Amino acid sequence: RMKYRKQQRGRLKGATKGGDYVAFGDYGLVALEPAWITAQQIEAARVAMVRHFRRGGKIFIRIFPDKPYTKKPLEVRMGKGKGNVEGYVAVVKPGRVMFEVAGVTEEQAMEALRIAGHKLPIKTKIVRRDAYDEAQ
Amino acid sequence: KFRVRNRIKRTGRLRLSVFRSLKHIYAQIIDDEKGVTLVSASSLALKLKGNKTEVARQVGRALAEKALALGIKQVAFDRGPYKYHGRVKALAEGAREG
Amino acid sequence: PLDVALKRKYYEEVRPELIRRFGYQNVWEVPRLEKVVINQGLGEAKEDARILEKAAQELALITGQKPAVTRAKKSISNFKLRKGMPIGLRVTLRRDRMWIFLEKLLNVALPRIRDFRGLNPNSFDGRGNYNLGLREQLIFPEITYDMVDALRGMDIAVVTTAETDEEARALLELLGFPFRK
Amino acid sequence: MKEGIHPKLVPARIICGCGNVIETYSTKPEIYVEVCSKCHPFYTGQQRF
Amino acid sequence: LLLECTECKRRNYATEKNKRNTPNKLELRKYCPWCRKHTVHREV
RNA sequence: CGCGGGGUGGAGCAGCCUGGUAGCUCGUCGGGCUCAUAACCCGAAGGUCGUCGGUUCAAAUCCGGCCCCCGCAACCA
RNA sequence: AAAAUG
RNA sequence: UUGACUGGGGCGGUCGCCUCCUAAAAGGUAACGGAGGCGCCCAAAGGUCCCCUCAGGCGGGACGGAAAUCCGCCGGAGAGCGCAAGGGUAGAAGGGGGCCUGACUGCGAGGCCUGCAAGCCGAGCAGGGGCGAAAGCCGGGCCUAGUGAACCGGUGGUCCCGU
RNA sequence: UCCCCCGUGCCCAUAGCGGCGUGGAACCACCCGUUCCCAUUCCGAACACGGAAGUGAAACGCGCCAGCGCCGAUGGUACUGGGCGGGCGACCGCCUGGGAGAGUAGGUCGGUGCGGGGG
Repeated sequence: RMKYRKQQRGRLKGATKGGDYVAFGDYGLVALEPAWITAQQIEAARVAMVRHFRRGGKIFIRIFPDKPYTKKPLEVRMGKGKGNVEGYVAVVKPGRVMFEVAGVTEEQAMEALRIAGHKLPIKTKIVRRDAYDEAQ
Repeated sequence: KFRVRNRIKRTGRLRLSVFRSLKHIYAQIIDDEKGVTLVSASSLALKLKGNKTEVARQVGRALAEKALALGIKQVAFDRGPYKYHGRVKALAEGAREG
Repeated sequence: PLDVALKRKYYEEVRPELIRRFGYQNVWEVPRLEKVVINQGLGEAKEDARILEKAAQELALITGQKPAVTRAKKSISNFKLRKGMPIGLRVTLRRDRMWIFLEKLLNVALPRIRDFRGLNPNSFDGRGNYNLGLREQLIFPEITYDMVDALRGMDIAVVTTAETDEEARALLELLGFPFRK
Repeated sequence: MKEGIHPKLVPARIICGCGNVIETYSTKPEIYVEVCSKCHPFYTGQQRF
Repeated sequence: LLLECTECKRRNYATEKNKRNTPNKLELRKYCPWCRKHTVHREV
């Protein structure tokens, strides 16, 4: 909700930023293919997330739209598009961890995310943890 | 703080860096671009009287001869906090003018 | 008019009790005193031929120096006067001129201040040095009632070479600074 | 301390007892006690006994 | 305003530019003439 | 989709390109006249000026962002 | 030769 | 006679100049691609010499907002730099003061940029000046926009021509 | 030669901030005064002049400290001149040279010419 905007499409090269690590939560949802995820999609996932286990734990959505997706009105050529119209999106490079759950069973957690994946226009993978950290 | 550096505005080589203490005044001829000093004329770190101004002169005469001796003349004055006033080198010899 | 009790006393009376009370070593590590700044704010220089270089010197008498006409640093549409000029008189008494004024303050003015009970021991609050503001301008021996054409006090600051308000507070409690504990 | 700016000195200094009748020096209201004191409710019952 | 300065009692011009309403009128100032060296040069 | 006009006390109109002063009629309120109501008479009140901000010392007033309101065009195949 | 209703 | 561009033309918008981006780490670089300015202003907002250093934050202070003016620490730049943006900048280009008028005349090595013609920088010499004790600085303004070939005339001036 | 200190330049934060003790014989400063020079939109505060009684408390100088700041490898990757495969495509990968940025280990409360005064 700010700054001067209606920006350049730009492209998604290798996913040099497609691969973080569960930061909070317990289990997670990492992306396999690069893409633009419409807020419309995030919610549509998150919602079903919470909704899968009514009155459950916590949901963390690390990805976040901010890129304005413009579009023409159904005509020809003459200056950038009315822009936005539908809205904004976030850019996901294969490997980024989109959503992550916690405070619940793996049977409940794992199965929860699985659904989300159906909402997102990508191919996903689910992860656990115990991996990366900065301890000794 | 005083960022004076009234100097720094010295481009024509040869600097007559002065320095007034609270009893003794020191003057010094320096070559920049090649950091080194040549002529020197302190106040009491020399000897002479005990009167600032009075001294401030006989202390400059010092630089005169001393300098001229090794082929020095045209130069520019100096010292930043200086405040061109009491302390003085109003003396013959050096073509530093003033 | 060169040396005054307050000044005098400070030395042959305050120093000691202080050297002891607290406990120093070097007479310079001591609680010296060196600057008083009676400053006014007035209110304006607005319309109706507002010269107000009147209370200017009115102030001078109460002190000794001539104050410096202060000017605006910014501009505020909220309450008139903007950009430059305007007014905000100020003056700095150092050494002598200072001592005396205080001495005259601490023995005639404050007394007499409207009612008076003491001073605010919280005004230092800790940070070395003090502060305080007087409402009336005619609470001074030099000025008169048939003189002042309009009330308009101000505020005066004072500086201590000491830090801890503790010290600072003692130095003044000794110099005769009254205190509404 | 410069030109016709200043004003003077003379005795407008150590003139200690410069007529405290001016209003009051370290005379009254020494910051001690003055007229009567308190009114006191109940502690002051002169009705009867 | 497109101003120029007429050296009093001769010719020459400096071709200056004042600001009228903005405190002006009576412009004149030591400039160098071609007919020997300086004078003041007025307005006009 | 595009142009251009307009949102100001309760209603209907000014004031805005020429920035600091909100004006008019109607109605609301109080007091008179009258047996009483109208009418008539005297005297008052009442406006975040559509909104989210920008420039300025200062924005009804100037510059952009939408929200309803009104008009004009939207033609050749 | 004259300034509505109840 | 009733312009051109134009993802056909008309309608609409635009047409020169400045600043970011696009622009792919020298320059340069398109599109009816994204986003803002200019068609002026300073007689001090210009010279030079001499001084000063900001904005904020935290306390403390009569009237006093949440910054009126004071005092005290902390604060290297986030202020300032006439107006857009950018670069630059306090070891000043910023704030104040005293004298001034180089917002000169004659010129101009050597370059930048470049199809042309335009635009830009410029040391130095001469003359006669300003400020500074001096070294020195001074041919307008922290810098880039604030502008228009020729032709035709108008006002002056002058060594020239004048059937 | 090696110490101490006053001027100065250079490297341009590994020299910074903040702590902790020390130094006054010299130097330096603060101090002593405002008659003269010259001073502050008001203040000799700052500029300035004349003096040296007192001090090392301020400030500066010199040491020690890692808590903040600054520096900072090696490895390893990202990306990439050049060359080149797979797949329908979205994209994935190899060969040959270059090679960060972050982060780790760790480093640092300086270094260094010139001229002076003192043992």
